[PDB]
Amino acid sequence: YDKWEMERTDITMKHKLGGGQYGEVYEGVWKKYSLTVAVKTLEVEEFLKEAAVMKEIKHPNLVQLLGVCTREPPFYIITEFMTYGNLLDYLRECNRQEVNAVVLLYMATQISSAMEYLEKKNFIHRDLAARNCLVGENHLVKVADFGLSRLMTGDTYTAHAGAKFPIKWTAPESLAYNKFSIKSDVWAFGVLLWEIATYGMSPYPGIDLSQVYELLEKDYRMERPEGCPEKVYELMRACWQWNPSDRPSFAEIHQAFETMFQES
Amino acid sequence: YDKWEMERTDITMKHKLGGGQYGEVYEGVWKKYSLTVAVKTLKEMEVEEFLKEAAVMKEIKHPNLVQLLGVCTREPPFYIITEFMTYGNLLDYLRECNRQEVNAVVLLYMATQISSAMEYLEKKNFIHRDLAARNCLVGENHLVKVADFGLSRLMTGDTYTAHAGAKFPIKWTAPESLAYNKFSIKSDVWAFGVLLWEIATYGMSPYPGIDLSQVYELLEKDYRMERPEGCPEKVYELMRACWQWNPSDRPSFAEIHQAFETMFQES
Ligand SMILES: COc1ccc(OS(=O)(=O)F)cc1-c1c[nH]c2ncc(-c3cncc(C(=O)N(C)C)c3)cc12
Ligand SMILES: COc1ccc(OS(=O)(=O)F)cc1-c1c[nH]c2ncc(-c3cncc(C(=O)N(C)C)c3)cc12
Repeated sequence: YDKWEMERTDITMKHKLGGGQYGEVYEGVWKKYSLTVAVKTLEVEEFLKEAAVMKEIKHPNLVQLLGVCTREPPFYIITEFMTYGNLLDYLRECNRQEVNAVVLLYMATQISSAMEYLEKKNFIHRDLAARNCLVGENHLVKVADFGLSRLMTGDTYTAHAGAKFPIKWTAPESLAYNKFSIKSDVWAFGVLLWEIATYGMSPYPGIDLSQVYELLEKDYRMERPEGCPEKVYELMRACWQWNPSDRPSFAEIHQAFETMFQES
Repeated sequence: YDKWEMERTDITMKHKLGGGQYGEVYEGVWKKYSLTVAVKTLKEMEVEEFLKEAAVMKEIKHPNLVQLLGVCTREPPFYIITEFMTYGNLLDYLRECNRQEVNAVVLLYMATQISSAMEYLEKKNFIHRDLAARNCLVGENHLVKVADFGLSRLMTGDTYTAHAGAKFPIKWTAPESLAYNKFSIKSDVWAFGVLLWEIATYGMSPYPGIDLSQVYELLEKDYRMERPEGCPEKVYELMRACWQWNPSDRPSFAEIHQAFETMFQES
């Protein structure tokens, strides 16, 4: 924890990144290494808890923590900077000849690797979506990891009373009972697969949010996107099983995508 | 897992190979067979891409492509184990050889072997994308094999578009690749032409003294490297054919290999 502490003065703050969609997150420069970094600034105990979790996280496809300023306010969380920004904008703007089917498989394989790691370490993500995935050089993809929750005892994590979720990415049991688990992360992953497959289209386009839960209850599911391989869509549908115990594990998901990626 | 998986303990590592120019590649011993092998390991290339390269190598079977022997992919550190080519890379080999031994007939033999490998990749819908003397390896009696880590699956005749910001070895790179990041078996043919030039000059650097930033401009105006000293006109014609501006005007590797086999046999 102390090894993570840095002086705030080591960093030159720049502009807020991502058009402000992530709140107080700024592009910054670590002067010593001339290294571009991402800096989130400051809710205190939650903030410190999240920094503490990020200290324990070590995976090639999870955003890597570089430093922390938790001695005095303003508080800082310093992480690596992903040059190509968030996956949603990236998909929307890319050359699809370059970012073709094999690359889409590659992205899914990387993300599922990160989630398999979290699954094993008894963490849950709770905000898996393309907007929260980042892209680096050579189609490298990493998942943003501020907000991970640790499962202290059971498989299920209960969100704070009155918490609001992104409805279109949120599993039915999470919508209904504010219960989250690695299986609700698997549901969100299914939606993320749909985002990838459509090069960043909005899920359930044109559908009333008030109807989403009931539609899901009565077995409505997004149709296979144009050009999406049938095996990928099968995985998508598996992720969207109504009963969480019927959804595949991230280990299974990652194995399947790894196989498809390697055969491509 | 499959027949390819082996225990890490089957292998004893020695020193890093090739002066480190190929990264984390080591000479090693497969203890069971007292066999010297080459081992590529992963310290920190993305993992999934590494594993995919191993997967592709499992499918490769040709006398002039480096043969995969085994793989360690259960747990880190990951290994790709292949046969070891005693004389190292073709570039240094050509530079350091006794040219009375590595004479004209041997140069033809080398081109024939390499073109055989590329004809095989062409048939099997793979592209190499980094053909050059530095990526060919030499064994006893002038045996040559093409290094095949990095192969990509691509239906022969289709185009692969490289990632934005990718940096290429400019002097080996086809004009459509330089300009538009487009690669195909035909860009491999272009690079093969440059490799032929490397062979004919015994490992000279191509486009000597020419500013890299101008190479593309020159190629546009139909500048091409001159015939190397001692290079037979037929071989130079093949070279020039490999460097046609339009990829579809370049010969196939089947055609190239047939031409070299004929020349080697007529020697
Ligand atoms: C979703 O990305 C993040 C969300 C929260 C966050 O706070 S944390 O430090 O406590 F984790 C950090 C990030 C984040 C870590 N590294 C990052 N690298 C790049 C970006 C980013 C996302 N979207 C757009 C931009 C951008 O404006 N450019 C690339 C120009 C940049 C965003 C991040
Ligand atoms: C281009 O050579 C390789 C590159 C990558 C690689 O990884 S892997 O996934 O395909 F295994 C393996 C090789 C490789 C396979 N067999 C080989 N045999 C010899 C050499 C080599 C190249 N250059 C110099 C040396 C050397 O230092 N000596 C022979 C002393 C040895 C290099 C190799």
